[PDB]
Amino acid sequence: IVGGESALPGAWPWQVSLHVQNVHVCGGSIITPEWIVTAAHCVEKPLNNPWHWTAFAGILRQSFMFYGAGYQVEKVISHPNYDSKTKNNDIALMKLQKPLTFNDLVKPVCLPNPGMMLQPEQLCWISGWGATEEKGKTSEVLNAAKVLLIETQRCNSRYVYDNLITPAMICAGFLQGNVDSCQGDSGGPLVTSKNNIWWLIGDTSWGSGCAKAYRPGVYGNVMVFTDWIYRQMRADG
Amino acid sequence: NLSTLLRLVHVDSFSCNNLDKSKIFGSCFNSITVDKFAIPNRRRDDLQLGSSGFLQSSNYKIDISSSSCQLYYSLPLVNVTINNFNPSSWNRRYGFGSFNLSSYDVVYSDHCFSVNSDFCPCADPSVVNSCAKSKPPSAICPAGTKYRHCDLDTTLYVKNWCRCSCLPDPISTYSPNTCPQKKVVVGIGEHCPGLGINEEKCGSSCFCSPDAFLGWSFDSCISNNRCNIFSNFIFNGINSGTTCSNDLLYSNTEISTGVCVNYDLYGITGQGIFKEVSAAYYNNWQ
Repeated sequence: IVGGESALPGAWPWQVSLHVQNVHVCGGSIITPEWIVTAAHCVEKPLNNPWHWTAFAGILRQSFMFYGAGYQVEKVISHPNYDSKTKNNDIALMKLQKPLTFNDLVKPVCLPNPGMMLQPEQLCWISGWGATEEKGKTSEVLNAAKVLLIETQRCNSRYVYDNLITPAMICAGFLQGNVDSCQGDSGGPLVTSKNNIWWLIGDTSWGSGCAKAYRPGVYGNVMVFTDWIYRQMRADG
Repeated sequence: NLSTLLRLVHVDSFSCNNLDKSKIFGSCFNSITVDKFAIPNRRRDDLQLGSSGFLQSSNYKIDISSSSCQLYYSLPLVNVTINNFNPSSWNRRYGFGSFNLSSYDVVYSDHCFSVNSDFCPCADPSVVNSCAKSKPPSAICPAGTKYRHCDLDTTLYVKNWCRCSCLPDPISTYSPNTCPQKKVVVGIGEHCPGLGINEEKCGSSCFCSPDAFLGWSFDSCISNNRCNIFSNFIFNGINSGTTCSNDLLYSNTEISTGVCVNYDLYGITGQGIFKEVSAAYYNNWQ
């Protein structure tokens, strides 16, 4: 997050950070208290053995324990049609072995129903634990920023990406710069204000630097993969 | 003399701002500054007293809090020419030519851009060598000005992908802050420093293409076989200076012979009767 401010302890209970080898690598979001929605590029072959994974919830500053007080991941389900060259279909699901009962500052986000009729220049918000300005370290405190949704046709311009965005993937950010996520902001909850309820419609997959001109943010689209999550949840139970 | 001025010129409309037409007949002023330029037929309505048009923001701005009078007159099309010269300094430095347009056509500006001294629409060719996609032309910029800002960045798998600033054009760019060419508005009695130059068609010495200059148009100014030219009269001060008008003492300029009337001939006052007579004893100073 570049150009943002520190996130006050309000009500944002849809950000779960995954920790492996006692260090933070990638985050994620939760929709139901039985799964974890996160990116799929961190679930590669060297990142196997999901037993060595923990999840933290309701934790702003990442210092409250040491190799303990977490939720162990039982199984991880990734999208079968995942490509490592073009980075397409970068959505993975992690299942927890704990009931995860609802408590204070614990409230998931509902999936977006088909046919939302979203505005072209819709206002959204981002959050995560990444660098500060450029090639920095993991942020100790939680920060948030405000981004806008740009069109796919304008994102496919020859001077921006030259037609490198799939129809099942969208772009969000500012073309002027100074508002972008750096390396380490994997996943991240991208929600918007509509009908007094937030909708998770974004998922960070990759990116070309941060706070750079003609290089907006990259956030996946879950409107096409919404049925896949329901299918996996039905096949699991 | 205002009367002779309006008689010898085909005046179409004479209106002023913050000044009355009666107090300018016999008074004195300190100085008078006059500005004139052609009136395009497309932007003829933009010459009103206060408007956010292209003329009043790119070519010449008319002040409202000053005593300035606007004069609209016409000129015959016989033995008339139009001079289209670019007052820009940095544009002609890189080899700016002429518009090469037909006669009886004027050039008006719609988007003016201001740049600093450290500016060069040219890139260092030693850096553009490691570029494969959207490779901009480069040449040797003269000393004293930095080269074009271009960076090498990889998005997914393209190693040789170079991006520069001012894309696609400085008129409508996605990041005006990164591009040094910024839009400027002319002030009271100020010219436009220069127009936008497309960096994709520039570049031996850095020579931009003549077709890369954008942000201007052209249109005829012929109306009823006559050309329209604007005129602005600005009066500095009132009831002062040494610039007066002869609209009072030269009222009749005709004398009678046979009746008695007063006279103020050359500071001599009195009354008497006149009579024509042939005299040949006067000199050039008597």
